[PDB]
Amino acid sequence: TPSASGLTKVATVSAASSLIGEGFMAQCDNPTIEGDGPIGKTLYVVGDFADASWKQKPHRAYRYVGENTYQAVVDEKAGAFRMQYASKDWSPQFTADGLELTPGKTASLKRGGYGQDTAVTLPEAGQYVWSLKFTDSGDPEQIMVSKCP
Repeated sequence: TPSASGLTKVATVSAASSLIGEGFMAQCDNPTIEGDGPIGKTLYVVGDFADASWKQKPHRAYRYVGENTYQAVVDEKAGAFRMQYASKDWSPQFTADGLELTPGKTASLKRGGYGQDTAVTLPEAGQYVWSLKFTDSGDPEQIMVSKCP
């Protein structure tokens, strides 16, 4: 349990008069501070099924989660869609061999830019957030993704 000792007002950096605020946290987006994530590393995801747009915005091409975790918001079509993750300099990629990811399911983090595509059954179009934690020594690796309406 988080409990509540004596915290109510949030500390503001430098200065920012905030009289009104929107429930941004309700969009399923946790605070991503500078942590121990993969620095100097960019991730590229390409979807192919109904659209095949292969779009990857730079502003969200690589988000650092302050907790040895990686996050990247992606927008794809609805109803059976396959996607793959890979870098430009043949760096650590993602390959879901016979994984078949589902809304709110964890995916196996493998390697190789020529494996099996991950198909997700989502009858609703939109962008989902991929949250995954990576090991420090380079042994264990798990991925998790869910859809937020």
